[PDB]
Amino acid sequence: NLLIEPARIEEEELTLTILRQTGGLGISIAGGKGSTPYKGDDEGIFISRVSEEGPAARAGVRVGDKLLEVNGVALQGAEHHEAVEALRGAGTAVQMRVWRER
Amino acid sequence: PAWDETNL
Repeated sequence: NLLIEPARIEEEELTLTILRQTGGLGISIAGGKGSTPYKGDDEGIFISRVSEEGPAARAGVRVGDKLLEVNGVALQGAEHHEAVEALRGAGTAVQMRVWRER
Repeated sequence: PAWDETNL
């Protein structure tokens, strides 16, 4: 018998909901219009770090996730500081739409 | 420069 490749996700758009704690959301973000791309020539906003046992890890966020939208705010063409401000002022529940590649 | 990083 020879092995068959198992099912395999190549790309994925997700909606995740982070519950903020006193220490914050447990993520770092990188990139943005006007600053140095996180990845190739893509100027979008990216998750650069996830705290191992933090709120975002619990909610399933992963390093490399591209941030598309936060509580109804679209991040297309957002500057780095604009995405930071949207996130610091997102409140208790931070629901985000992300793009995830393998 | 390196890309910017902000902790949240």
